[PDB]
Amino acid sequence: NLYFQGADSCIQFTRHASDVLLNLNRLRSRDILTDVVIVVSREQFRAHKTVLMACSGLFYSIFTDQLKCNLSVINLDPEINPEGFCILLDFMYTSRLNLREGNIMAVMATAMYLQMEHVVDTCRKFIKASE
Amino acid sequence: NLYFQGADSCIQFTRHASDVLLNLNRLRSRDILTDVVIVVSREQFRAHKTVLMACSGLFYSIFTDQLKCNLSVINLDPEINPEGFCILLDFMYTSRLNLREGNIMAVMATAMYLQMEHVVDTCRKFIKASE
Ligand SMILES: Cc1cc(NCc2ccccc2F)n2ncnc2n1
Ligand SMILES: Cc1cc(NCc2ccccc2F)n2ncnc2n1
Repeated sequence: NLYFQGADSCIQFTRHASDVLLNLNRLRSRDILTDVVIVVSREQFRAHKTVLMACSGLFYSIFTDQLKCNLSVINLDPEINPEGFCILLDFMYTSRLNLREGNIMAVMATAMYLQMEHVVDTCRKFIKASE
Repeated sequence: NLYFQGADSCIQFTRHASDVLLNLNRLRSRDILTDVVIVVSREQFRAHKTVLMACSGLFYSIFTDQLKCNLSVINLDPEINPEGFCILLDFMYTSRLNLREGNIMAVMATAMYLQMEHVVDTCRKFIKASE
C-alpha cells in the first residue's frame, strides 16, 4: 500500500512528501511560479521563496523580513562559490546531496552561510572520516 | 544517521522531504508567503499555489494557465463541501488524511473534483471494505 495507520488517528501516505518535493522540483525545472532569482558570483538561480525558507535559516530570515520579503532578486555574498550553492539548491529540491572530495569544502562553507546546520554537520563527519 | 547512500551517487537525507513539508505547513499556519485564497461555500482557505499544484491536477491546470496563474482568489464549485476541502488541504501539507465514516463521501467527491486520483482510489478501497 501507499498508506499506513499513523501514530495519530489519520492514515498517512508514505510517498506524499517526496512526491510533493519531486513536483516542486518539476515546477522549478519548468520555471513555473518561481518568484525569486538568487545571484551568486554573477550566476543566477531561479527558485521558489517558500522552498528556500523551508530549508535555510538565512532564507527564512530574509523572506520573513517585512522589507526583504518582496525582493525578486537576492544577491549572496560574492565569496560564495556558485557550484556549492547549486549543489545545495538541488539538495533542497531533491533530498540528494552531491558531496564530492572536490566540492565538500565549498558545500560546507555555503551551508554555514545559508544556515543549514544538518548539511554542515554532515560535511564535518565526511571530512573527519578522511583525516 | 539522518542520511544514506542513494541508488545514484548522492547521499540522501531520509527526513528532508517530510521536514520541508512540515516547514511549508508552518508557513501556512503563520500566513507566511501564502499567495492564494481558496473560497469554498464562502469559507476561505489561504495557501501556497506551488503546494496546491504539486498535489492536485485541478490546481496544476489553473496555476499553469497564462490568464489564471495571477489570480489571488479562486472560487471552487459551490457543491464542494468545505470540510472535505479542509481535510484535503491538511493532507496536502501533512501527508495525513483524516478519513472518517462521516466525511469519506465528501472527501472522495472533493478529491475527484481536485483530481487527486491516489486519494480517490484510497476512499474507494475504504468504502469497498464497509460493503
Ligand atoms: C524550525 C523551522 C525552521 C524553518 N526554516 C529554516 C530552516 C529549515 C531547515 C533547516 C534549518 C533551518 F534554519 N522553518 N520554516 C518554516 N517554519 C520553520 N520552522
Ligand atoms: C505528473 C505531475 C503532476 C503534478 N501536479 C498535479 C498532481 C500532483 C499529484 C497528484 C496528482 C496530480 F494531478 N505536477 N506538478 C508539477 N509537476 C507535476 N508533475
